[PDB]
Amino acid sequence: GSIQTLNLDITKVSYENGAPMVTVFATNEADMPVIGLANLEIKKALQLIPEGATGPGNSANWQGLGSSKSYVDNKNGSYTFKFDAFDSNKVFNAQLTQRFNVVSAAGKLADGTTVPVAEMVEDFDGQGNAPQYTKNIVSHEVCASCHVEGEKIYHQATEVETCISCHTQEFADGRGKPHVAFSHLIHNVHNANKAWGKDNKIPTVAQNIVQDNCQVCHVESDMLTEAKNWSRIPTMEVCSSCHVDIDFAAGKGHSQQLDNSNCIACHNSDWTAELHTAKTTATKNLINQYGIETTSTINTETKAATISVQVVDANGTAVDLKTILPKVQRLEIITNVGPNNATLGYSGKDSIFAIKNGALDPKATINDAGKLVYTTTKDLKLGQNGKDSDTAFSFVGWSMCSSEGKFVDCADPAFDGVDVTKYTGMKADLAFATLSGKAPSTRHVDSVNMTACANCHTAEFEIHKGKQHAGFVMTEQLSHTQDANGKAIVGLDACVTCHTPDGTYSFANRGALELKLHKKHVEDAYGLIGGNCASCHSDFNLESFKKKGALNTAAAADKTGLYSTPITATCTTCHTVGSQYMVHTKETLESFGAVVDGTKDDATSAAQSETCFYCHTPTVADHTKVK
Ligand code: HEC
Ligand code: HEC
Ligand code: HEC
Ligand code: HEC
Ligand code: HEC
Ligand code: HEC
Ligand code: HEC
Ligand code: HEC
Ligand code: HEC
Ligand code: HEC
Ligand SMILES: [Ca+2]
Ligand SMILES: [Ca+2]
Ligand SMILES: [Ca+2]
Ligand SMILES: [Ca+2]
Ligand SMILES: [Ca+2]
Repeated sequence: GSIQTLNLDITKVSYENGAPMVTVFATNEADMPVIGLANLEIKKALQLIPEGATGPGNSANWQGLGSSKSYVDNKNGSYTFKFDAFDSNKVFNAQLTQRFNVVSAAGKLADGTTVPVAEMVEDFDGQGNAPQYTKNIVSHEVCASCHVEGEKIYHQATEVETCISCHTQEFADGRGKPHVAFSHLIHNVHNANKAWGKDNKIPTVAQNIVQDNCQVCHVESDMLTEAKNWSRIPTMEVCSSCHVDIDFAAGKGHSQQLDNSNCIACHNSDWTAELHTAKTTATKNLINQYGIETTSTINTETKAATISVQVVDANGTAVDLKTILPKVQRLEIITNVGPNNATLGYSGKDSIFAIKNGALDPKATINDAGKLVYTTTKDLKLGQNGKDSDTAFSFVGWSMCSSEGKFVDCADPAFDGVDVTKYTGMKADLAFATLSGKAPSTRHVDSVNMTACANCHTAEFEIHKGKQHAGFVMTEQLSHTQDANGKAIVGLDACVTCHTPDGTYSFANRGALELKLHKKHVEDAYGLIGGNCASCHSDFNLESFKKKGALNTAAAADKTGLYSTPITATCTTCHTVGSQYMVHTKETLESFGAVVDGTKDDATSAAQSETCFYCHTPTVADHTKVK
């Protein structure tokens, strides 16, 4: 017995007896009543002191009225709370909006049915009718873009409204700690200008992900009538969470301000909203000014691929590349072979910077039709490794020089790409070609896609922008299939051009794409992801292992490559053999057909000999499932 989702509604609030009597209705994912909840609670009862009541320009705030774990299970899905000690500070005011924060802890019903955590708030007027005014600024869904939904965020609770209901202005005042008011704390813990906590944690990682982008949490919504408060209510308490060097009382770094009465007179909402979003808006506008459309063909006699790139404008209209060439900062073409199991490796891939800082490489030209044309020079080895190897696949990344939201000429031929404020990575593309002339093979893209990456990195993620690459922006330009609803899938299959079964530049980095995203995020994003495979995966494509060969998993002492059979390679990125994270010894893994950090020849010969999926039946919901 398992409940997938526990829904909670406050269906009745009655003050006929003084202390409100509060009824909660609980249903499962099929809208059936849930009877026997043992850990239901009113975590907080609050009422809303309105905007400006504590002083001109001051925020609305939640005043505390108590809590209750005293309830009767009415045996029909409803539960009725009473308060043994309502409003112990005697501040109740029926003219104020009243809020109740209700939580149900994860656990089991008596019959043993598992029940997940549930949290909610609901607002009322002082007689239990609908409220007359609210403080609805954000909703819990924004946090779930980056923090695993249903798991605690730092501590105490899983939904932001529960945090807000405890981390109130009253709470902070009572502790003498302004910074623990939630509207200060929330920005503090994602911004690196000052540390937080007794251990003085500098939020370097949070800063690098959030980048002070107000729109990842402050989102327009008809559901949230105070959503524009992030620009409409400037206060020293909130604005100082990132602006940590101003002393408004002493007038250092800013004119003296003794209260919040005049902030809005100067910091008008238009300005605050615009200035904090200007650069991401400008960059997004530049990215969407141009596109590219790429084709590739194989010469059947020379077996080389010729890649042709058509620049287009925002409407899809052709743009002769000669007209914008002086502003093209880089354009790179990387070609590998065998999209389901790349065959050329990292050293054997074809790659060129066809353009650098306005200059065409001698190996690339612009034809009379205005297209860039380049022909591969490395041995593509087409058709030498089975049918999949009939297909070459080419990844095109490019960037354009830019300053303050405008494209500009690349005036410096030697510009090294380190200063990312001087250029914009643009929409990348992917082109297939076959030696036979038959339709190309393509890699599966049905298990991970860019929408998941964009939840944390935004859709404008300029992947690898810097000294080494132009920056790959991933979009429907390189989509070649749709999901069951007809939405174009933006895959990461182009990344395999470099993230090959042989690894990347070193054999020691688990560079194969099947390994690399796991390695980076289990090492550096575990606080956000943990074992939550759904953070990237809609499914696992276990059938894809039948198209895989050996995967590079280590470097030998002499720096040559060591390889594993592909399921073992994929699981061991997070489950290192010989570590506390892997119960199977090397010997046992070999008894299941695996090769573990052996030669490419041995791992290749044994690549379809692994018996792991006889026992293991992983799903995204539970990847640990075994028979
Ligand atoms: C992606 C753009 C995020 C959004 C949206 C939210 N959070 Fe966040 N948060 C993010 C990162 C990358 C980090 C650093 C993690 C690390 O391991 O260093 C954080 C950190 C926090 C913290 C600090 C404590 C911690 O768990 O590390 C808190 C308290 C926190 N985040 C809360 C939080 C809330 C309530 C959000 C919705 C309003 C929210 N975050 C959104 C990334 C992102
Ligand atoms: C009361 C029922 C709480 C709930 C709900 C939430 N938090 Fe909390 N938090 C609470 C206390 C008593 C404290 C210690 C405050 C102090 O005096 O130092 C905290 C502290 C934090 C912090 C540390 C802030 C800092 O040191 O600057 C963070 C980052 C934090 N809490 C986050 C947080 C989140 C994200 C919550 C909702 C998921 C949340 N808290 C709820 C009490 C309560
Ligand atoms: C998620 C990690 C956030 C980011 C990024 C930014 N804000 Fe935020 N803000 C967030 C929360 C959860 C809250 C509390 C809402 C509540 O109901 O209490 C806030 C609050 C503010 C406020 C206070 C508004 C008020 O009525 O007093 C302001 C002025 C504000 N936030 C501004 C702001 C700006 C300018 C940001 C980008 C630079 C920004 N926030 C980012 C969550 C997050
Ligand atoms: C962290 C999430 C922030 C919060 C909260 C607030 N601001 Fe901010 N501010 C932040 C950044 C990253 C920047 C630089 C933006 C850029 O692209 O250059 C700013 C900048 C300003 C400025 C202009 C700079 C100056 O020297 O004056 C102003 C006037 C400003 N911010 C005001 C402001 C107000 C009024 C805030 C509370 C509503 C506020 N900031 C919060 C980051 C963050
Ligand atoms: C008019 C007399 C103002 C009053 C009243 C308030 N602010 Fe201000 N502020 C004002 C200016 C002209 C600037 C510089 C703008 C620029 O782009 O250079 C600022 C700056 C700030 C900042 C940013 C600080 C920084 O990043 O260096 C913040 C966060 C800020 N101001 C907040 C703020 C608050 C909270 C106010 C009321 C207490 C307030 N300002 C009043 C002009 C004026
Ligand atoms: C939130 C749960 C994330 C998901 C979903 C994705 N990524 Fe991620 N990524 C995340 C964090 C916290 C970090 C560490 C950042 C730091 O400052 O240490 C990363 C790191 C990367 C990087 C490194 C480059 C960088 O800009 O930091 C890359 C190239 C990267 N992530 C790619 C990526 C891909 C392709 C994703 C979809 C499969 C993806 N990320 C999802 C957080 C999260
Ligand atoms: C060759 C031109 C590459 C392309 C195309 C892609 N990546 Fe890459 N990546 C490349 C190298 C040489 C390295 C360093 C060595 C290593 O294997 O770690 C990387 C690294 C990463 C990482 C690790 C974190 C980091 O260094 O940024 C990640 C998460 C990563 N690469 C992801 C990634 C994605 C999602 C790609 C397609 C959009 C992609 N890379 C393409 C070289 C090349
Ligand atoms: C984003 C940071 C990821 C998280 C979190 C997890 N996985 Fe993943 N996985 C990711 C990528 C980019 C790929 C490569 C896709 C490709 O084209 O090669 C994979 C691949 C797998 C596979 C192979 C089968 C497939 O669907 O392609 C497996 C079996 C797999 N991943 C398992 C897995 C598990 C069990 C995770 C939770 C512990 C998990 N992944 C998280 C990206 C990310
Ligand atoms: C990182 C992206 C992982 C990948 C790839 C795989 N697993 Fe995993 N696994 C991961 C975590 C973070 C955890 C939880 C560890 C904890 O104690 O919290 C697990 C756990 C398991 C388990 C259960 C633990 C045990 O001792 O058996 C199993 C059975 C398991 N994982 C299997 C498994 C398989 C078969 C994988 C390849 C298909 C695989 N995991 C990949 C993280 C990651
Ligand atoms: C049945 C005889 C199995 C075979 C065949 C394979 N595995 Fe297994 N595995 C099995 C069990 C009973 C467990 C423990 C489950 C638990 O919840 O305790 C595991 C565990 C793993 C793990 C997690 C290890 C850990 O977290 O310490 C991994 C990563 C794993 N197994 C991988 C794996 C591989 C790669 C296999 C084929 C070579 C394989 N298993 C086969 C049972 C069985
Ligand atoms: Ca209701
Ligand atoms: Ca909820
Ligand atoms: Ca901080
Ligand atoms: Ca295309
Ligand atoms: Ca077999």
